[PDB]
Amino acid sequence: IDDLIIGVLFVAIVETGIGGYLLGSRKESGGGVTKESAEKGFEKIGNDIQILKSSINIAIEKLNDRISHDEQAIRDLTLEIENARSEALLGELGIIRALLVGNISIGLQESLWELASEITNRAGDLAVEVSPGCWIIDNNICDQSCQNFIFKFNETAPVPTI
Amino acid sequence: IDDLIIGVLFVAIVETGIGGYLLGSRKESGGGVTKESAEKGFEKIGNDIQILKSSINIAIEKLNDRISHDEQAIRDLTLEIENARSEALLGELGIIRALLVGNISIGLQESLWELASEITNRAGDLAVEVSPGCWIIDNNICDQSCQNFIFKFNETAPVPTI
Amino acid sequence: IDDLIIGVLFVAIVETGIGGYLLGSRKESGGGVTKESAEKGFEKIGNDIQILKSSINIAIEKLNDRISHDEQAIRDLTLEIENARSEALLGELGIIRALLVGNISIGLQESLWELASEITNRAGDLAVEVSPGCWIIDNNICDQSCQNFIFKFNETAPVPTI
Amino acid sequence: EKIKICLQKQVNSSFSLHNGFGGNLYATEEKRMFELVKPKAGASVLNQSTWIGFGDSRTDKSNSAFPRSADVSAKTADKFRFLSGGSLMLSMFGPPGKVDYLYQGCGKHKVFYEGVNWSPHAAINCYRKNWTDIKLNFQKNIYELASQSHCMSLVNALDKTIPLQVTAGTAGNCNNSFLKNPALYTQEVKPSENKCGKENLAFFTLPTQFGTYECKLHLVASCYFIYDSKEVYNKRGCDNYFQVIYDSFGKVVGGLDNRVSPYTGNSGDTPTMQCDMLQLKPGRYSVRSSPRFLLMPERSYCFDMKEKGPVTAVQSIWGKGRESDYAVDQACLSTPGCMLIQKQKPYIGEADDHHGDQEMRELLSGLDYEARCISQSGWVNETSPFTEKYLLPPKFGRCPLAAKEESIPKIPDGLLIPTSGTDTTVT
Amino acid sequence: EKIKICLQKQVNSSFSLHNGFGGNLYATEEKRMFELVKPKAGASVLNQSTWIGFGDSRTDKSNSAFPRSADVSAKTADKFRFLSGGSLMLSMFGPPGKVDYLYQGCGKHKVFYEGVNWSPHAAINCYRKNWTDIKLNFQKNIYELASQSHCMSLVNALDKTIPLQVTAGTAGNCNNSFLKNPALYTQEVKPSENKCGKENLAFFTLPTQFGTYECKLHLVASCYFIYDSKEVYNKRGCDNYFQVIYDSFGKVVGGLDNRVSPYTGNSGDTPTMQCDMLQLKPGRYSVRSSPRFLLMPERSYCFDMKEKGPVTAVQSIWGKGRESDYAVDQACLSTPGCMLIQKQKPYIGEADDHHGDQEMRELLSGLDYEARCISQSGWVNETSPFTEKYLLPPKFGRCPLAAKEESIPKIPDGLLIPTSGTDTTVT
Amino acid sequence: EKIKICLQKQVNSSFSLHNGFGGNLYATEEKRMFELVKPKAGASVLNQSTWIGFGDSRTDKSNSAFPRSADVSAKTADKFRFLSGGSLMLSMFGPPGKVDYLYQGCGKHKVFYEGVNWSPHAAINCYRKNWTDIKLNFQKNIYELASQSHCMSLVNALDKTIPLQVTAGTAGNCNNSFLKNPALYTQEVKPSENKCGKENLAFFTLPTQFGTYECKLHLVASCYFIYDSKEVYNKRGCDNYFQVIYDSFGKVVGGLDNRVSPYTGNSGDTPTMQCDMLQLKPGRYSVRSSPRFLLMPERSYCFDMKEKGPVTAVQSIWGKGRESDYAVDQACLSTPGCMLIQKQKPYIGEADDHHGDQEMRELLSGLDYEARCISQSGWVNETSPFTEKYLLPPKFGRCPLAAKEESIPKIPDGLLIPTSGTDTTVT
Ligand SMILES: *[C@@H]1O[C@H](CO)[C@@H](O[C@@H]2O[C@H](CO)[C@@H](O[C@@H]3O[C@H](CO)[C@@H](O)[C@H](O)[C@@H]3O)[C@H](O)[C@H]2NC(C)=O)[C@H](O)[C@H]1NC(C)=O
Ligand SMILES: *[C@@H]1O[C@H](CO)[C@@H](O[C@@H]2O[C@H](CO)[C@@H](O[C@@H]3O[C@H](CO)[C@@H](O)[C@H](O)[C@@H]3O)[C@H](O)[C@H]2NC(C)=O)[C@H](O)[C@H]1NC(C)=O
Ligand SMILES: *[C@@H]1O[C@H](CO)[C@@H](O[C@@H]2O[C@H](CO)[C@@H](O[C@@H]3O[C@H](CO)[C@@H](O)[C@H](O)[C@@H]3O)[C@H](O)[C@H]2NC(C)=O)[C@H](O)[C@H]1NC(C)=O
Ligand SMILES: *[C@@H]1O[C@H](CO)[C@@H](O[C@@H]2O[C@H](CO)[C@@H](O[C@@H]3O[C@H](CO)[C@@H](O)[C@H](O)[C@@H]3O)[C@H](O)[C@H]2NC(C)=O)[C@H](O)[C@H]1NC(C)=O
Ligand SMILES: *[C@@H]1O[C@H](CO)[C@@H](O[C@@H]2O[C@H](CO)[C@@H](O[C@@H]3O[C@H](CO)[C@@H](O)[C@H](O)[C@@H]3O)[C@H](O)[C@H]2NC(C)=O)[C@H](O)[C@H]1NC(C)=O
Ligand SMILES: *[C@@H]1O[C@H](CO)[C@@H](O[C@H]2O[C@H](CO)[C@@H](O[C@@H]3O[C@H](CO)[C@@H](O)[C@H](O)[C@@H]3O)[C@H](O)[C@H]2NC(C)=O)[C@H](O)[C@H]1NC(C)=O
Ligand SMILES: *[C@@H]1O[C@H](CO)[C@@H](O[C@H]2O[C@H](CO)[C@@H](O[C@@H]3O[C@H](CO)[C@@H](O)[C@H](O)[C@@H]3O)[C@H](O)[C@H]2NC(C)=O)[C@H](O)[C@H]1NC(C)=O
Repeated sequence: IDDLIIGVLFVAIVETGIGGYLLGSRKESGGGVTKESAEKGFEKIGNDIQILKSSINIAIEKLNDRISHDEQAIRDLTLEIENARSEALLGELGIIRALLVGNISIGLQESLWELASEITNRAGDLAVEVSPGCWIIDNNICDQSCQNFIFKFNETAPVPTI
Repeated sequence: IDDLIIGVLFVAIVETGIGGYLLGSRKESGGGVTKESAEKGFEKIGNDIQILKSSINIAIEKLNDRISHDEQAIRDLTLEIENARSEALLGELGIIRALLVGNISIGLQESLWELASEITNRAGDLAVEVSPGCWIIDNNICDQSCQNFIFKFNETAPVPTI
Repeated sequence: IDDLIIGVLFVAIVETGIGGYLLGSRKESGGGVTKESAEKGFEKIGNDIQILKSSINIAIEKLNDRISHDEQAIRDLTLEIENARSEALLGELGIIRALLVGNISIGLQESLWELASEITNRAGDLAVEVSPGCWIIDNNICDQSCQNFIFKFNETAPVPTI
Repeated sequence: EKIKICLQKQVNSSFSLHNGFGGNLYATEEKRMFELVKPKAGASVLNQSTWIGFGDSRTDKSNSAFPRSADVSAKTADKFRFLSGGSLMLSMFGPPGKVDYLYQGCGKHKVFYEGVNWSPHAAINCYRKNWTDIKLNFQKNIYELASQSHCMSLVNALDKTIPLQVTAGTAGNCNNSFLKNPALYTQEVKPSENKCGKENLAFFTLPTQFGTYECKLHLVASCYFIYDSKEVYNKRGCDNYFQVIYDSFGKVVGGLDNRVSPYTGNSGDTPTMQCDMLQLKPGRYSVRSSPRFLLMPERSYCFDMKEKGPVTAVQSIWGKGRESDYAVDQACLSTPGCMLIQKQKPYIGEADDHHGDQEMRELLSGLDYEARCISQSGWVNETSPFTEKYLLPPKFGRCPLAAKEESIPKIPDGLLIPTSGTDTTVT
Repeated sequence: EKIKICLQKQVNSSFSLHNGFGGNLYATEEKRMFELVKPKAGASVLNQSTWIGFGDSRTDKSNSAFPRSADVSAKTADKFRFLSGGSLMLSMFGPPGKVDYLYQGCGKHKVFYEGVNWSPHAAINCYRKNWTDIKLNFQKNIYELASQSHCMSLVNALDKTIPLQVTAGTAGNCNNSFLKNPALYTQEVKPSENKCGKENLAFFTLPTQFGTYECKLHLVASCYFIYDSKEVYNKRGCDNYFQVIYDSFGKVVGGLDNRVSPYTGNSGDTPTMQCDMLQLKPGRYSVRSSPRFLLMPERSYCFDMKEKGPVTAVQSIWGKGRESDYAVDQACLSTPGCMLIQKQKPYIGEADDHHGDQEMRELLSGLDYEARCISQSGWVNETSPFTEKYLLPPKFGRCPLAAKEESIPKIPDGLLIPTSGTDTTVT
Repeated sequence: EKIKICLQKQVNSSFSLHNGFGGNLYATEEKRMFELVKPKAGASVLNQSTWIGFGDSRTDKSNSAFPRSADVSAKTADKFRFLSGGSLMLSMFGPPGKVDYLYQGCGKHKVFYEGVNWSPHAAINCYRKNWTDIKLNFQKNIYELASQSHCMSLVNALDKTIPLQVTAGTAGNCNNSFLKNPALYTQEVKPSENKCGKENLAFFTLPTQFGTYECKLHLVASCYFIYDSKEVYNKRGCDNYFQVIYDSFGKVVGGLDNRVSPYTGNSGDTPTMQCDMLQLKPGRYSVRSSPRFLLMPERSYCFDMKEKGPVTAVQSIWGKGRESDYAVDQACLSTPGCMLIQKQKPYIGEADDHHGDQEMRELLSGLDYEARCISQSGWVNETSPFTEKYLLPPKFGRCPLAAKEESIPKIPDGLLIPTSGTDTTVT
């Protein structure tokens, strides 16, 4: 069981507090939690969310105008038939909604794994085994400057190794 | 290729022997294999299986009472229509069965990943790169007590690092 | 952001050059990119692709001869019915195609994870946290011989640690 | 010393491999997703509150030997409008020497046990011994209008105007008088004494309401006497036979005029009566007839015609010894919206031979339950969208569809083990 | 010192949890997948270029007071084949003292505003004052043949052969002459002076083409005089009345022969004319008739019969003060493939009482736009596969299907947060 | 030194990107999932073991010149019940100067090549020269009853009772005798010398079995002579013509009675014969007729009527030089459950002009294969649930459905490369 800061897989209910994507940090076996917005990582996520929404749009266009051109000249009723077709098409719409939600969800999650990779790539000493979407770094080695570069994308003075 | 003990992704056919979930252990470059029952996280896995089954129940209820309330007064036959609707609905049932099996399967596998995380969390010395759902520990560092705590959840005397 | 050699999740467009599965290697802060065929690993991937294709074959056969045996004696037309059934069955075929493509894709990716596991298993020094489907090894420790064994499956002289 | 530990999955003894999309699944037992529902024999109702019944002596709560005599439960009987010896046909035509009753009520589903009290045994012979065709046609129209109405009531009297020339008739084959629906009236006419009468003209007004009951359509019987020939009529009247029903405007809507249509009888000096079933809207109607005979209709059934709905008709036949007809059966089977309930075994009563049949009770037992679908194949209160095979054409409610149990999906049960990648199952 | 950093997801304030397969999804707002489309009142067309209209005074571009007078736009009016005071029926039968014109054109969709100029007001009495039935039947056939044709044209002249014994007639109730379609001709016959005549034989040839117009089927009127009796005809002709139409082979295809058929009239010394509608294929036909009367048809409508296609028929009635009939309405409603456009408010024109109606304008406005479906319930040019409820039976184009908005899927919107495996949602 | 190794995926040259749910997929080639099946011209059968045929001379295995002469294979011909010069109609009515045979057999699917031996060429004039209508109506009934039966047999004998007064007939236009089905019998009646005869009464029994064959329905011909007038019959009889068929109860089921129905002939002093087709159940029937003529039916076709099943009817026409009717074609095309097989080139035989046609052989070739569906558009033994377009209405088996190749899914082929997450494709 992890404590007051938990991984990227997790989503916590914070109904009357800070929401969205945020950086949850605290000392290992020491000082309390600091929470602050991730809006510099979000620039990636946000653009991918647009790409995902583009997929949605397409898939919706793809369900528009699917029934072929009619020329009914006869005056007799087909409502009971149209009804049975509607009941089927409604069922189909249910399924593809659940399928779409999962596919979107998954693809969104994979864009959070692109942040991991980039942040890990930014400093070699940032590579460590902790909890899914959590990392451990040392403030003796890296100050605000390099931290601010590493995960807040502000490119200030990278970490020195000697 | 791992030898006689293999990861959590794996499942092995053992029809007349021990089955279910078990802890498979042996010395690295030495001693024999030890196998023993996992009957304590299985309430966890199992309990999560109940939640999965709750999903199943719901989804089954959602397929019950689907067809509209009729009031057919005419004595005309609709068997040819009933047939075509039944053949379609049967096809739909096929699809959502395969989808349900996978979704259940996946969510079940992810509950085995909650055990990993928790066991890794229990002792710092448990964190190591081995095989999916396998770990390595040292018997010169942790005795029965802490081992029994770590993955058999007996809460007996945790590992001393000094 | 990884450089000229990137992980196994990735697929790069190399329209006029080498395609398929290949080993992309270079030194960390040194010697340039070397790319050479993975056809010794492919024997696994290829074989799993056959197993995947077996699934496909089955699933296609399972969609053959679905509709019941008719014995229509009446001369009256049913085209409007045949049309509505065809439009529905066409919709079903669309869905199960997208579902099949993902399932195949996923299972194919999981066969690349068997290579990782096997290569990591072959030498202890091969176990390191790098990039998804990338590893780092030391050329002082392991020569052509053991490398050729490790990831080119040629079983030549395993790595010595003392 | 380093020791390697692995969380292993091993599948044992009895197991099923459920195939999916995104991993497969092993399970030790397996069971069906849905269970096929069955239709149960007899009669039942949807909603168990929006229904009404029209009863006889075997649905009568005032019957002294009720439990015994009853083909229904007490609960079921409560929704009925009953009276021992009663019949819709007996109140419709009111023959002398039989019971008479004001049948009426409203409901989505109407349940009839009508018929047995005017079967061949009853022996009415008011210029017609075989009532079967009239009974049939009357029932057919009752069922038709009822499966298209929410409220219905008998109309036992109406507004009329009779001309002073004619005065009320009587007949020895109709006990001591005549029917309470076609009302007979005559004047002195004697061809031999050359005392020839005058044609009759009489009016009548069909009411558009009957208390609370709203009347949008009336079921009336247009009756007339069928004479063999000229000579036969010319014993008792100087002209030719005729009885004709006109509307307010001046159009004719039914009857028989032998001044313009040939004679068609076969009963000699005495004629035989024919009653045609007519559906009439409220208004002021008139009738014309030959001097010696006036047959004014004075009763009818009033229907509000508001909404369509189920109709159950139970085969109303006698116990052993009393001659019965199949008018009920025939009439139902030739009108849509009604479901017929019929007996496979003879009628054998407890109270006496004609009341409290074993079979009928275990059929009309369903009327105490609330069904989720009712069909001509039986009823069901249990859920599930499937059944072994198709239910007969007229049916109401949440219908189950035909399917084979071998084609129903299977759900894993007991011990479940997930498969993942291609690594997953070793052998 | 060691500090632990985690990328946290937190859900706040308003949020909806969208359920899936392979994980669920949180979103802060949500909206519907498809907006239900509406069938707009009035008339409109598909493809906006394969349509043609047949007009009157309210569709005529040469009308001096056009904008005011018009029930359509200028844009719309251009696709019409119009003429002030016009009517298909007026050109079909050509009555004296009325306008004559050559209606014709081609298209997938034909739009009619025909009728008003030959309503009871128009006052034609060429042995028939009530034209309504003839009008109706004529319109019915025009609509019928039109919804099965691509091209159509009026035929105001044809090839004929008349016998020298008869010479052209005239009728005082037909102004100063007679109709331009049934052409009257007679010989001198006097029964009293025994100056009896000879029966007539006359020919006519229906053409397979009329300019570019292709004639596969002709709509012709077979007319004849209905006399009250033998004696009445025998005032003016020795034998019996008759007019009969034969084919090329020699079979009869229409008319009335009172040498064998009884006299059915009710107009006294003067007869009354009846015109039955016949559909005839091209060829050489013949007619035979009684000495005193020959009625040869000299006009018809020519149809190519190439393909099925929509037909719109607008209720062509007068403003306040000129008597109108519902022949148009009736005829459309008894033929398939046509859509009727009718007024719910009185006809109140701007130009005069009878031209430039407010209502008609807000209905026929759609004809300037390109619809993606047209139905008897209205038209739609907007996309979306769904609508609130089913459109009336005859409809053409990309039909929207019935659905309830409450059952339409919802799409996540605003801030989206993905759920993962079992771990994912903490409480 | 530290060296980084990556397992890279790279895509090259020809490649297609197949879209999915849970990742996409690259492949170098791609092909269609299902191939569209085609219906093959000709005749074939389902199950290849439950079918039976009724043959002629071109399906005859005992024909000396068989291979040449045959329109079928040897394999196919073996399932036929043939005979050179045969015909169902020839065995049904048994005309003198033609063959006689006992057609019979059972099967789910019945194949007919009946007709050619009684076409106008065949020369039968037993008071009727144009047989076509009789032939047609007979065939129509054969096809009808056969597509509703499992077993069928000709009945060439029955139980009868003929009265002593009449003695067997003969006719000069019926060669030297009379038919073997309507049996003529006459007695002396001479109006000139007033030697008048007695009306006939004769009985007959339709048997419910015919050996193994089960008869639930018989196809019999009720025949009679049509005379021009009273006087014409009254040359040879003192009464009026009549021949009537009564049931066991005593009702009439067919015939002609000129004691009450007018004389309708047009053949002068000699009459013309009419044979009506009747469907009769087994039992003891009776017939009545005028003194001078008794026409008792002595043959029929017996049907078990057990089950519905396919019927193939081949266009049985002559080779060049012998006149042929289209009775077969017409009869099939006007009855349900049968499929007609007809030629698109003239009949040119090898053996002689009329036997062994090229076309017919490559059409009836399919009858040796086992089809998985058979339709009026052709047969198929090839798999796949799809076809390019719809097959004509009567069809049997596992039908393929209409679909366009452009919408059929494509399956990856060659080199396959999986896409994963959002990282997956670089550019
Ligand atoms: C859940 O929490 C998120 C935070 O992660 C909320 O986002 C924040 O919403 C406020 C709403 O007013 C935004 O403030 C507004 O900013 C605009 C300028 O962009 C300004 O014109 C307004 O006056 C106001 O200050 C805030 O910017 C936004 N955060 C980000 C990163 O844009 C979110 O709205 C919450 N959910 C719901 C349903 O509100
Ligand atoms: C596959 O192997 C699993 C073991 O992981 C089987 O589960 C075990 O099944 C036995 C069946 O007899 C259970 O035994 C019963 O134990 C109760 C006490 O719990 C005892 O009173 C009975 O007399 C009996 O011995 C056992 O409890 C159960 N394991 C657990 C953890 O409940 C499983 O049944 C095997 N598969 C099949 C198809 O049998
Ligand atoms: C995309 O690139 C791959 C390379 O990984 C292509 O596969 C290679 O295709 C060539 C085509 O000529 C094959 O070469 C042939 O090799 C055989 C011996 O196996 C030899 O006898 C021939 O003369 C020729 O050299 C080659 O085998 C094949 N690679 C493998 C591993 O089989 C692939 O075809 C490319 N995509 C497309 C659409 O071409
Ligand atoms: C659906 O209808 C069925 C019948 O078709 C109902 O089943 C019957 O339920 C009653 C209670 O409501 C049971 O009655 C009890 O029977 C026992 C045992 O004989 C007796 O001791 C009690 O005094 C009482 O009579 C009855 O057994 C049962 N029928 C069967 C075959 O088991 C059912 O209740 C209906 N459900 C609903 C929700 O309408
Ligand atoms: C589908 O048809 C609808 C009408 O059924 C079209 O909407 C209408 O579009 C016209 C222009 O084509 C708009 O006209 C403009 O009106 C404004 C406002 O008074 C005026 O200032 C302009 O001079 C002009 O007349 C009209 O506003 C609009 N309808 C509504 C209700 O606003 C629509 O464009 C059609 N779409 C397609 C793609 O065919
Ligand atoms: C399931 O989610 C998939 C994403 O995980 C989705 O595919 C979408 O994402 C891919 C990239 O991985 C897009 O491909 C690119 O699209 C951009 C433009 O948006 C191009 O610039 C680029 O060349 C490339 O084509 C897909 O286009 C995109 N999908 C759509 C429909 O646009 C899957 O589509 C989704 N499954 C379903 C059935 O919707
Ligand atoms: C695909 O599998 C999903 C699980 O991987 C499944 O969702 C189910 O699991 C979630 C938790 O991640 C449940 O959420 C909780 O449900 C419990 C009650 O069971 C509540 O107490 C709690 O507050 C929370 O809502 C989902 O409710 C649960 N699903 C259902 C229907 O209960 C998906 O449903 C599944 N997809 C399909 C279509 O079956």
